[PDB]
Amino acid sequence: KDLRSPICCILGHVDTGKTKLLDKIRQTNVQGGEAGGITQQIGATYFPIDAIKAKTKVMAEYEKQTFDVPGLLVIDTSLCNIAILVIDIMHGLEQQTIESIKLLRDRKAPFVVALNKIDRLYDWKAIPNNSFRDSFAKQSRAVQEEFQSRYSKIQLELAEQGLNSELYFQNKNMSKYVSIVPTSAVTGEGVPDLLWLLLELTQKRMSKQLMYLSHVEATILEVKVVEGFGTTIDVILSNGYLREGDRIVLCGMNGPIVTNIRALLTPQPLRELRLKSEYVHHKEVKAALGVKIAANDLEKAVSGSRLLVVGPEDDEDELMDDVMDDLTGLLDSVDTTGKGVVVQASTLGSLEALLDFLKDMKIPVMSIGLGPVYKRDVMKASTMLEKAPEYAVMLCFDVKVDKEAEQYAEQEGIKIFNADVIYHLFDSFTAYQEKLLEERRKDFLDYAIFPCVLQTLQIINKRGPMIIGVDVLEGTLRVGTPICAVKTDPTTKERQTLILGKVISLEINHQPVQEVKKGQTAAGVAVRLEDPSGQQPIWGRHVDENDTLYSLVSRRSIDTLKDKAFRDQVARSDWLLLKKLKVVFGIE
Repeated sequence: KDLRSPICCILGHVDTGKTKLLDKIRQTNVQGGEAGGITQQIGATYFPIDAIKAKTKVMAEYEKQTFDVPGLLVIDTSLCNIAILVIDIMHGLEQQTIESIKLLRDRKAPFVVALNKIDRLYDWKAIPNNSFRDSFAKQSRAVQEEFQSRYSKIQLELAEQGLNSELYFQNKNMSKYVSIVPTSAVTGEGVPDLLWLLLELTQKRMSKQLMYLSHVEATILEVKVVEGFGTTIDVILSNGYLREGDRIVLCGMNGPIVTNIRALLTPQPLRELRLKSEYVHHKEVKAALGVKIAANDLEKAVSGSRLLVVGPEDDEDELMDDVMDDLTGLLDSVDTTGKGVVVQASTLGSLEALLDFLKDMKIPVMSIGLGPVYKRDVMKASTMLEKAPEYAVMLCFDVKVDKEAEQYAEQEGIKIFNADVIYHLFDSFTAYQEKLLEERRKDFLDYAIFPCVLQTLQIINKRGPMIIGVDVLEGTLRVGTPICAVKTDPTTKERQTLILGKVISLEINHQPVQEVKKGQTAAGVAVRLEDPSGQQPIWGRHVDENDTLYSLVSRRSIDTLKDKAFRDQVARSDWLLLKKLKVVFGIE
């Protein structure tokens, strides 16, 4: 079959040696020879299949060699056919590695582990650019022992993340279990193994996805101003052809963009000057490669967008909506019932990450946007100055705030969070959010109410103190929880809350307990109530066995649960139950 080059994406923190590794992978030098024609493309490194043959020849000692693809495309960092996750063998799994994993697990992206820094093993004797198994067999038992120890431990850490993993040459299910390749960015050892392994995971196992199509599949990786071309887009082309003159369609920061390709540019191999970039122009390019596109009207292009070519039979305005679906999807996250915070980002990826980060922090999003922040955008935020000032906030990632807009912001006191790095923004905002919750909380007697719904099985003591036997229908019942009924006053047709009091104590089979959840018991729970402020409703007269009871929850009580010390212990079911109780209590 006719296949294009597999696209590989490499992830890791700088500290793992990730960038050193990539640079080692690129170099021309190998054992007795040179790897020829490795080219820097736009936002990617291209390895022609012959360069790959040269870099993996040493692998002929351990494996059958086949070459069914034209080459291999690597992106530094699902458009990726395969991801390479670099882990430091001397550190093991760290927090960021855990995050990259969940990310890959969520997106169903296949990946391999590069177990980097084996040169740091004590007494390691390097053979430059060798295969792993060859150098390894030449090492002392001490070196071998240290490797086994640190490797076996990382294997267990990966198992903790729900990943079954194995050294690649011992992997009995390469399509399921994660293959581990030991490497060294310093010596080049294991690089032949990694490249070999990437072919073995793509050529046949993913050939269907590598089948060269005529239909254009392209993705904008970066939006960049270039001397002489104005604003260009760096794209990865994964299927089809791009040609000068092609009418392209992409997502912009103010709706779809239609234009025509003016130039198709790749780096000039040998530049006369170090600060004057220039490019080879091409009439056409074939998947798969990284290529820069020049064209009018790209000034508002957004990184992360798909790029489509309007064909003969294709409708233009139809394809314009198609490319807006990715953002449209992200719009589904915004608050429909009123408003929350304003979010602005540089790319579709960074926006999705911010939304997701705000989602699990349970912070509502009023509005979303891409690119530079203007007066208009901060003016959207000013509509929260009256309602909830806690959300008179903008969360910006990697975007310029206009001078006018910045000046308006402190004129009206709107908080602007902005960062070039995702984590600093994430942390600095979580920092500010953690200040606000400490300030506000000291206003009511009980901080954080957990949600529950209760069915009264029997009244145990009518009053002084009211003690009720119940069945926990939903959620979790706790000591300190204020319990109530909700009943409609016939005279006014108004729904009223009838507070019975706060749980002093809980007993199951006459043995005390600190909390009871749905399913814990089937014997009933005796609930001892402390009187409330003002008159306790009278059993029979005001409240009886046919009334469903609820944790009394409030806007305030809900915000409190969004503190770090509660957020982790609130099951998903309890958040869902809280949403229902809002309707019971009339909380917007």
